[PDB]
Parts: sequence; C-alpha cells; structure tokens
Amino acid sequence: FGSLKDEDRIFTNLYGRHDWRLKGALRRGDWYKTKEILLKGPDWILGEMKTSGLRGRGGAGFPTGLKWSFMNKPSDGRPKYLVVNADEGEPGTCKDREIMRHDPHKLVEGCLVGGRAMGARAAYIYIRGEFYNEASNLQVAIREAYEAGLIGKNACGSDYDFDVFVVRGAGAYICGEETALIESIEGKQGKPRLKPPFPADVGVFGCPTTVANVETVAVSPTICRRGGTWFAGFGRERNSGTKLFNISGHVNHPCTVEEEMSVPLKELIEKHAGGVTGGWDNLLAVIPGGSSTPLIPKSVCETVLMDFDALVQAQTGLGTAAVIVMDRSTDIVKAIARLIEFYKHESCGQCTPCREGVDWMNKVMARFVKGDARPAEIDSLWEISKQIEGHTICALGDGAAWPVQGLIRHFRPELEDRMQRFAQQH
Amino acid sequence: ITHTGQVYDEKDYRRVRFVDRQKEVNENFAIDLIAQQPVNEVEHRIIACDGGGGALGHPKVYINLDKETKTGTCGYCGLQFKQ
Amino acid sequence: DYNTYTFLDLNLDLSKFRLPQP
Amino acid sequence: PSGEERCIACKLCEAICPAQAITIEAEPRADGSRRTTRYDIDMTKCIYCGFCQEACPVDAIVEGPNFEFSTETHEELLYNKEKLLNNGDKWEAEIAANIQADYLYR
Amino acid sequence: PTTNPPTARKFIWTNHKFNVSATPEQYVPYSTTRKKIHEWVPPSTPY
Amino acid sequence: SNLIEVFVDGQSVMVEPGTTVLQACEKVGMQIPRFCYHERLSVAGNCRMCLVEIEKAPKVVAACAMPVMKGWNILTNSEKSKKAREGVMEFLLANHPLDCPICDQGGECDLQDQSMMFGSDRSRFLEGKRAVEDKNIGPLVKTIMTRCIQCTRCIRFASEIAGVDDLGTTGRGNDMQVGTYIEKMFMSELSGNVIDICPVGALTSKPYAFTARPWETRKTESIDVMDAVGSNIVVSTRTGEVMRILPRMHEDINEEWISDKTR
Amino acid sequence: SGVNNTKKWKMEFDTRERWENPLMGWASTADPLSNMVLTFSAKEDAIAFAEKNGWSYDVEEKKVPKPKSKSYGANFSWNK
Amino acid sequence: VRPRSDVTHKQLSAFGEYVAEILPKYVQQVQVSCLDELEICIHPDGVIPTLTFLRDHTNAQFKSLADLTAVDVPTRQNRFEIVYNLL
Amino acid sequence: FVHRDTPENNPDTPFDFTPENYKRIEAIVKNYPEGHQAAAVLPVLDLAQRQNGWLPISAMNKVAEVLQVPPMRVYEVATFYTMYNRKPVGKYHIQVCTTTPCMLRDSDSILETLQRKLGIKVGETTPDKLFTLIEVECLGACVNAPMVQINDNYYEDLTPKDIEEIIDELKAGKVPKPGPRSGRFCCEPAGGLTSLTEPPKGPGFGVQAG
Ligand SMILES: Cc1cc2nc3c(=O)[nH]c(=O)nc-3n(C[C@H](O)[C@H](O)[C@H](O)COP(=O)(O)O)c2cc1C
Ligand code: SF4
Ligand code: SF4
Ligand code: SF4
Ligand code: FES
Ligand code: FES
Ligand SMILES: [Zn+2]
Repeated sequence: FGSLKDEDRIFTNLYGRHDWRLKGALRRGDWYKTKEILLKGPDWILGEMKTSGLRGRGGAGFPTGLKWSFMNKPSDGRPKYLVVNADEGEPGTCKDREIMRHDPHKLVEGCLVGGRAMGARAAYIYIRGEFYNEASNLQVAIREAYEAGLIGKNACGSDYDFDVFVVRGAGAYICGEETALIESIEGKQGKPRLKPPFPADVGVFGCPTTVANVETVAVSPTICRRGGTWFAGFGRERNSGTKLFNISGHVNHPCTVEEEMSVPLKELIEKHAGGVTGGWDNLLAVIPGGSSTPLIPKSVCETVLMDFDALVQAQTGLGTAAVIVMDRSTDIVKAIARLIEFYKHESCGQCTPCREGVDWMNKVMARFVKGDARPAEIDSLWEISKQIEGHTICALGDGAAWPVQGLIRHFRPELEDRMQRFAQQH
Repeated sequence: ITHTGQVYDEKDYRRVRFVDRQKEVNENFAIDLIAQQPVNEVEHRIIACDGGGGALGHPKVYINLDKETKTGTCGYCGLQFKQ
Repeated sequence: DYNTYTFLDLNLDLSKFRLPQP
Repeated sequence: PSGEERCIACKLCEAICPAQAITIEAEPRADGSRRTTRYDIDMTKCIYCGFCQEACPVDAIVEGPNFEFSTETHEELLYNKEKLLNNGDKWEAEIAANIQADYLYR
Repeated sequence: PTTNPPTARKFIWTNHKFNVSATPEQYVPYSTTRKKIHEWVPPSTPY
Repeated sequence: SNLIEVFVDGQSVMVEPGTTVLQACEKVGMQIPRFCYHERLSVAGNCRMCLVEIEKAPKVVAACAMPVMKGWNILTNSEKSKKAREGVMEFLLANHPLDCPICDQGGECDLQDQSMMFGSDRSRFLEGKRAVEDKNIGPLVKTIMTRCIQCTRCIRFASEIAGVDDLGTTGRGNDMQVGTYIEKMFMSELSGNVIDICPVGALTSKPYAFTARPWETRKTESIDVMDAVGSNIVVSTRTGEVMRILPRMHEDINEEWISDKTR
Repeated sequence: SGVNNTKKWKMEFDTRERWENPLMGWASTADPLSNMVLTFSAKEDAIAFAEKNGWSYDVEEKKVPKPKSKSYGANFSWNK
Repeated sequence: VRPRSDVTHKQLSAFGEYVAEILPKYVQQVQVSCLDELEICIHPDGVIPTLTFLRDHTNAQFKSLADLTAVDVPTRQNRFEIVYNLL
Repeated sequence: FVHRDTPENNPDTPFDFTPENYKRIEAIVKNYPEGHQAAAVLPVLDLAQRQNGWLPISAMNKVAEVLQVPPMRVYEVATFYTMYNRKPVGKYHIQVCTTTPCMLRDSDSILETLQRKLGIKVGETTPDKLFTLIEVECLGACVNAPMVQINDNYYEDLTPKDIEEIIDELKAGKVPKPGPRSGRFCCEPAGGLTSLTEPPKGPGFGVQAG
C-alpha cells in the first residue's frame, strides 16, 4: 500500500539533519544490540534475513537470506570475506550515495552484523572513486568506530574479529558487477567472470566471498533489531520491507525518500518527491528501476505499483528503484539513445554479444533519432536486442537490451513517424 | 627487367627463346604507378576505400589513419590516405 | 573541504587499528 | 585507373578454375603490397568457362572480348602475367565498357 | 566510339597491335618468378 | 565411481565430474562451434559462440565453461542453440574488415567456416565498421589487428604456455585492442605459435605473408631436426619447395607447439 | 581448431621428383601415384588394400588428444 | 527448401516391403531415400531372381534398365557396389 | 589506446613516489591479504596521479615495480578505467554529467555554458591549462540532476549561471563553496520533507528481546 511512518523508517539521518558522525548515530542508537546479535551467532542472523524476506536491494533482488546463506557452509581453510559494493553506477541512483555520505555508521554495523552472519574475516567497501568526498566521510566514521572498539579485534565486546576497509573505484559502471567488483578488488582489469565458479565458491583471492548492495548490508542490523516480522510486514508478499525510492527527472521535487515497497507508482511521485512536471497528464514514460530496466508508458504506470513482483508482471524491473520520469517534452528516441551511448562508453568488451551488439544498437539508435533509418530497421533492432539479452557473460548486455525493447514495445508508432519525417523532406 | 626483376642470366638458355623474338614486358609498372597518386588527406580517423566505382571496384574496407606518422594504405588499391 | 591524500593518509592512520593480515 | 594492377593474389581464381589452367605464386612486393610474382593462364588448358571472371573479388581477371588470338606455335598460347597485363592494357577501354554494361546483372 | 568516346586511364595503349605471331614481336612464354634455391658458390680464394 | 552420466542429445555419455559441457559433446563426437577455447589454454568465455541449450533450462549455457551436471541433455542443435550462433556470428562479422583475399588465413579460418557452417547467409550491419591501428609486434608475426575478434587466446598463450606476460587487453568497449600498450616486440621462443593459435588472421606470419594459400599446400608429416626434443611438425610444400612448417600434435613430445627456430 | 579432417584414415604413396619445367617454370612430376590418396574408414581395411595390391605399408597409430581437465574456477586460485 | 510429398515415401516404402516379402532369400536391406527413391539391396546371387521378378510381375512391371553402374568403395571388403536403376 | 613515446610523455620523465607517498603506498598494500600486493594497483596508480596528474608511461612503470606486477597489468588497468588521465590534465578538470537523468533536467545547457565560458570546446583544455572540459557520464548525484564534477568536488543542482559564477570563483581565488548551490539540502524533497519530518528514534526502540 504505502505511507510508511517516519518512525518506522530506517535511515533517520537521510537528508542529513542529524550528525552523520557517531554521536548523532548514538542518539540514533544504531549500535545498540550489536554485541548481542553477533553473540547470537551466524545462523540466527541469517535466519532473520530469511524471515525478513529481504530481497537484493541492489540490482537483481535475489533473496538476500539465501544468498548470504550460501557462504554459511564450513570454512575450507580459506578466510571468508565480505564485499559491500557501493559503486552506485546505475544511472539514476543516488540511493546509496545517501547512506554512505549521510549515515556511514549504519553501514559499518551493517558490515559486522552481516559479517558474523557469513563468518567473514573482513569486509572491503568499494565506493566509486568518483565519490572522493564520500570516501572521506566513511573512513572518518570507520576510524571512529574502531577507536570505540566497535569494530576490529574484540569487536563491540565480541570475540568476533572483523576489519572493515574502503577500496577506491575508478569510474566504471561495470566495476559494480558482482564478479567484476572482485577483480577490481583483486587488482586486475574490471572484467566479470562466468557464474559456474560461483562467487562464494571462488572468492576474492580464492577465498569465499559475498557481495551486497550497501542498502542490503545497512538494513540487516536494524532488521535484526526490529525483527524480521516488523520488516517483512511492510512489503507485499514476496516483495517485502521498505525500499528507498529515488525519483529524478520531470518531477516537481526530485528526492530520495524511503517508502513501503509495493507503493503505487502514480502515488510515489504524488505523495513524496513531487508532482509530475506539467501535471500527471504530462507523463510520456517512466523507467522504474533506472536505465537497465525497461521504461513503462503512462497508461500502465499508476495501475502498477513499485514492488519487484508487480514490475516483473509489468515486464519491467524494480532494480535500484530509481524513478526517471519523462514528460511529453522529451525525445525518447534520443533519451534511450544516450543510455545506449551510456553502455557503449562503458561495457568491458570481454564478451562478443555485448561488445559489437551494444555498439551496433548505438549506431542504429543514432540513425533512429535522426530518422534516417527506414521503418523495417526498427524490428531488426528488436532481433539484435534479444541476441544480446540471453547470450551475454554478465547482465549489462541484459540491461542494454531492455530499454531498446521498451522503446519498440510502447513507442513503435513515434519512431516510425521519425522514420517518415526524414523520408518526406528528402 | 620485368616487374619482379625477372632477368634470365647471361648464360641461361631460355634466352634462346628470345632469340629472334620479343621478350614481352610492360613499361607500365605498378610499383611505380601507384606512387604517383598522392596521399589523400581525409579528415576522419577512419575512412573507407570502396575501391572506386563501388560494385565495379574492390571489396570495401575501412582504414585507420590514426597513426600520425604513417599513412593508411588500402590493401587493395594501394591508395594512401592521411588524416 | 578535504585534501587529495585524505583517503590514503586517513587510511594509514587506521592501519594501526587494522587487524592483523591473513 | 591509377596504374596499380588489380590482382591481389588471393588465388581463388586458381581454386575455381575447372581445368587447372591458372598457376599463381606470390610474395609481398617491395612496397609491401600483395602481388603475384607469376600468373600463368594456359589457354590450351583453359576451356573459357568464365568462372574466373565470376570468382575474382577485385575482378582483376576478366573475360576480354577478343576471340581472334590464333597462334602459329603452342608456346605462344601459354600466357604469363606480362602478356595478360598487356592484353589488359590493349583492351581495357572495351573491357571497361563491357563490365559497365553487365555489372548490374551480376 | 566517336559518339561516346571511351575512358582514358593513362596506361592504356595508343598504338594497338594486330596478331604479331609470325612477326618477331610475338609472345615467347617465360617464367617470371625469380630463382628459388640459391646455391653456395665455391670460395674463389685458394685455401 | 566419479562417473556422472550426462546425456548429449540422449546418448548417456558418462564423464568424470568436472568435465565441461563442450567436453561432454566431444566424447559423443559432436563439436560445439568455439572461439577463445583452446584445449591447452585456460577457459575464458570471451566469444560466447559456444552457447548451447541444456534441456529444461531457461537460458543457454556456455559450453566451454559450464561444469556438466547429472542428467543434463545438451540439445546442441536445438533451434535455440542455432539462434544463439546465428546471432553471435552476426556480431563477430559486423565489426570484421572483409579482406579475406588479403587474410592469408583464407582457408585456415575458424571464423569463415564456423560462419559457413553454423552462421547466417547475409548481413544486417548497415552501419559503419571500426579500424584498429596495426602494430609492429615483431619481425615474425604480422599483426594486421583490425582482424582481432578479442578472443584473448593470445593473451593466454603469451602468459600461460610461454611466460612472456606481455600481450594484454587495453581499454574497454568496442575499441578494446589486444596489443602491447607500449611498442615492445614480442621476443621469445614459442613466439610463432600465436600465429597458429589466433583463429583469425589478424596476426599471422610475416615471412609466409603471401607466398601461398592453404588449399594448394601439400602436407607431409615429418620430424623437427633443429633441436633434440624432436618435435613433430608438418612441412607444407607447394609445387616442390617448402612454404611453411607448422606444428602437428604429439602428446608426449611437442603438444601442438614448435620453436621459433624450427618454423 | 576443427577436427573433422582427423577422422578417417588415409594411405598416401611416397612422394617423388617434382623438377621445374624449363619453358614456364611450372612444377613437373614423373610419378603417376603421387596425387592419389585413398581414404579408408578403419586401420584394418587400409592394411588389407596394401597387401592385395602389393604396395609396402608402414601404419602409424592414431594419436588422439588426451583428456585434459579444465575448470574456469582454477584461474582464480588463491595460490596457483 | 524443396517440396516433398510423403505420398511417395509411403507408396515406395510399401512396395519395398512387398518386394522384400516376395524375394526374402536375397533382399538384405530396402530403404527409401529422403528423396523418395527406393533402393532394394540384394545379395549378389539374387541378381537374376530379383530383376526377373521386377521385369515380369503384374504388380511391379520394371521393363527398362535405366543404368548399371559400380561405385567403388575401397574400404568396403566387397569393393564394387553394382547399382541397377530400373524404370 | 597506444602510447607512441613522445619527449614529454615517455620514461625520460623520471617518476618516483615522494618519500611520504611511499609510506602511503605501504599502508595500501597492508589492507590487502599478504601475498596479494598486486591488488593494490588501482589504489597506488591513483596515488601516482595525485602526485602527477599526467600519470605518464613512466609512472605506470613505477607502479608496476612498486607492486612487483607485470608492466602490462598496470597498463591494462590504466587504459581500462577512466578516472586515470594518461595525459596532461587541467588544474581544475571540470567534468559535466550528460547521462539521460541530467540531460532530462537540461544538462546540455550547462555544457554549452561552459564551452564558451571556458572558451574551450569539450575534449579540450584552456590555453593556461587551468580548465579541462570533459563530457563524463553518470557521476552519481543524479537527484541533483544538473551537476558537474570539478576536480574532486561535486558541484550539484546548478543552473547555467551558477557555474559561470563557480568558474569565476575558480578563475580568481579558490575553494568556491563546492556542493549543491541551491537551497535544497542534499537530496531532500526540494519543497519540503515528504517524510523524516519528525525527530529521529531512540536506542532500543521496538527491539525484539535480545
Ligand atoms: C553492469 C552492472 C552494474 C551493476 N552496478 C551495481 C551497483 O552500482 N550497485 C549495486 O549494488 N549493484 C550493482 N550491480 C549488481 C551486482 O552485480 C550484484 O548483483 C549486486 O550488487 C548484489 O547485491 P544484493 O545481493 O544486495 O542485490 C550491477 C550489475 C551489473 C550487471
Ligand atoms: S585474379 Fe582476381 S582472383 Fe585470381 S588472384 Fe588476382 S585477384 Fe584474386
Ligand atoms: S579472418 Fe581473414 S579470412 Fe577469416 S574472415 Fe576475417 S578476413 Fe576473411
Ligand atoms: S590476436 Fe588472435 S588471438 Fe589474440 S585476441 Fe585477437 S584474435 Fe584472439
Ligand atoms: S568457446 Fe565457449 S566461450 Fe568462447
Ligand atoms: S546521470 Fe548525471 S548524475 Fe547520474
Ligand atoms: Zn583502395
């Protein structure tokens, strides 16, 4: 439904307004039951995650509990590890920039709460290098915490020993990928690996590893504190909890606000954030989960709401839940065209289908904006799109195909007219 | 003599073949004729040499004129292009 | 306001806290 | 037109000749270009199928219009690169007109 | 040819010849490839 | 023991646990079209030209890199696994420079044939192609690298079979060029093998640049005499003079490789 | 990397003189059985052809690539 | 892709069985190609008998011999494969 | 992506970490597991850039030695990621975000403003080498859509004029109040908090027993 209470919200420091430093955090009481929780043991913590129903919170929303659980298997003499990706690259995502900058601590105890759940020896946080200032904030926060003894040996009074590190990203969206974050951490080129050697099995430095969206790590301590039920109650069925929503582009007050997941879309922009610029009638389309997810046109939108189950019914992905809105004042053919330009300037090129395919769609898309290309080419790009969708080594090729598929699926008449417009003036 | 320096030695007997006959050779040698054509100063990093005449020419190929020092040469025409 | 070495130098300061290596 | 012989010694004219007539051996010319050191069409072996005309990518080897090349001696009929290149220079104007007329069809 | 003159390409002949077969100008076939197995020439200096 | 039974199109082959999907097809006798996978080189998964369709599975799997699992049926020739090849070959060819009558790996191309056998008959890439500046990697290997399908077998061999660790990928996107960042020649023995191992004719042999074309070469199997390892080799002779000596596989002596001296 | 030409056994006669031709430089051969390579499906059948036709034979055992263990995980080994 | 009628692949198939049944002493294999062509295979001793039945049987009159040929599979013990095509 | 040795950009340019920098490099190595120094390539390479913006081929070579990694590896990392300059770069090095979110909120205007403000075209740098204009991709901070990253700072939610003001500040003086120069605090609802209006909660609240 929606309308989460501020009291039941998780990052009270969102929008700042409270010292992102420890003191403000102590008034927040973020480090309240940390020793106790870890004392409970890895299993109990992971269990709470399952009860929570917390899905990914990052890109694909895999059940968090089960995922983390995959490394709750006995150590084989290799130190297990925690990797917390804070790349936050998906266009439209400033979701994570908040927790890191505004509430660094929540993530610090998220790390150790999560750490004992997987029995990780240590956690490395890969904040995108672009955010240099952001990094300045977290290690100040990390430094505070150890000074306190909250982390490190004798973590918060626990025999558990966990060390948290921050790693510099270098302006790559793909670094974000789970197998590629690792390789950047490993120091090689940021190129994803194949899934058959799964991340838990082969870890960073060949030591079991797990990767979580920073939001996913951050909520785990509060969910254990509030209990899985409290959390699981807010969401709809499988889709559960309240996910932060970042609305950017063609909305009166673009902002990131956390609301009950499964909140109706027509409502999200209506209640928080602000009204669609030019009236709700001025809504050509919206991309619910960021650039990777397909945009949904206005008639479908209010009907549907923001939860992953509802969106997959709608053929779109909740993803990072970044709402980008396009008024009737925008050349979508060019809007999506720059996202394909966003992906040609960024895919690693390791795999044949993404390398040439994304460049091929970029060339066709640029011609489509001009209208130089003939109408028959439009379904040609359909077929190029699915060749890339199922054949890619990672998901980015998955992601490049979806916006192209959305433009053809709902805005096929407009592209034909741009086709027609150029043919007429000759 | 010929394009490839094919010159029967002073003692070879195939020279008997040329006795009382003309050893056919062509004055117009390609190695030289291509040189005359000047380097085309294109203003795009990659240009294409369709071979001149499209279907009546050679398979289309794109040349990278990025190397500032050297000039791109179509593996087909031999035509050279520089940026 | 932060300096170009804030991240690195701060980290070095944290080295002492950093738990022993693997 | 510049004056560079069209053949680039891909040697598939040799591959598709039905009679084994064309013999080609090549080496990189000093310019660095690919060219044929020896191109020998044995016309007595050739059965004038016209596939070589078909096969060439640069269309360097063409079936020229002249049919009157009867020769007193058998050796004259064997043709090396210099005779064919000379044959090409002599009939280039008509060959160009003929290819001009029929290329749309091909 | 008068009405639509042909294309001139600065290699094409200006004097075209008839059958030169009985006349000395005739093609005499020859291999145009250079030597393949060069040989060790004996040292001219007496050992 | 240690013998899973996997079905390749219902042939119930049995393989040691660990065998890849491509390997399972090999023992039945089927051959997954493959680029970037060499038996004695690490699996990389770069090309994704080997996508096959295990039965009852949503997506197609990477043959060369997927540990086979019990029960799986490979469906190598499934309508799907043919679209998964008819559509990859579309991409490799799209940025490819068509100078096949320059590429002396004319008949020795694992990309035309895998295109003539497993790919489509036409093209839809009405857009423009790319071009990559060539490199003088050495005096033996001619790298006309605008041909490269970024299959990373060179970077592997140059690191795994030979310990050169010089060749590497540089950049991202469609201008990832696999050439030495600074122009340092690839000087090492075992160097010429890159020619034989690059299925594309991007980098090929400079001495044997354009002297021949493979269908003509008569191939006689003989023994290396330059060194005492006695590596097996095939001497390719045309009209009676040797044109090339390339390795032929001997498990024990030279397993598909030969020295820079003896070729 | 295709292996479809390493399947059937072939028996090939010994190579003989290939002298250069004086007039055109074409290769010339005096051995009739040179270009003949017969293809036989199995080693036993090929040996039979040599015996009844009276040609001497020296069979070479097929050498097939030995199984090689590969797994993408290895390349990311803690210590290789 | 060529048009194929299965009427023939059925008619010819049946006939094959008919011939086989009538001449079981010699017919070893009887197949119909995907090209709708029947190819009874007979032991060499059945040359006279199988042909005669086809030349003079009301339900199978095969009056003219289109061709007699012999492929040579050197691998095959019996080198030649005499093939008789009848109409 | 090819380093054709040039007198300026080639190893004749000697590179060596200042004594202090080497100390920093050591800590960086400590974070990673022992026996895995190679993992510190990115961090160390960055430090080199901090030392010298150009990050010349010589620098790349030094990084390799310091981390005992093959030289090529350093090259791959440098030529793969984008935050590494691999050339000389302007003192200010402004980067303008032009992904669809920003563009939808009129990013193009900002770029145009800069082009003439700077007098230099994108992909190019000012004569004084004070400012280098680059059309970079999503830099995060999308909510404050109109946004650009001058050097390390993130100036956000900027209207064309604002930048001119900022650029002037950069041109004369320093530290031009880096951050969103609009009333909105960070990424809050511009008009008014749609939530988080009430005071934050307290320790132990609604906590399940233990
Ligand atoms: C191209 C690409 C970019 C990605 N970028 C991010 C990112 O910036 N942040 C993130 O949390 N996950 C990102 N992901 C998803 C991660 O690979 C991984 O699935 C996710 O971080 C797992 O976290 P979760 O378990 O919390 O969902 C990306 C995936 C792909 C294919
Ligand atoms: S003639 Fe045409 S085909 Fe024969 S080689 Fe020269 S170019 Fe290739
Ligand atoms: S590699 Fe050489 S041969 Fe194989 S396709 Fe590309 S060009 Fe033609
Ligand atoms: S060079 Fe040959 S091997 Fe190295 S990548 Fe390009 S293609 Fe694959
Ligand atoms: S062979 Fe399967 S990935 Fe290239
Ligand atoms: S697109 Fe400019 S901030 Fe993400
Ligand atoms: Zn040309």
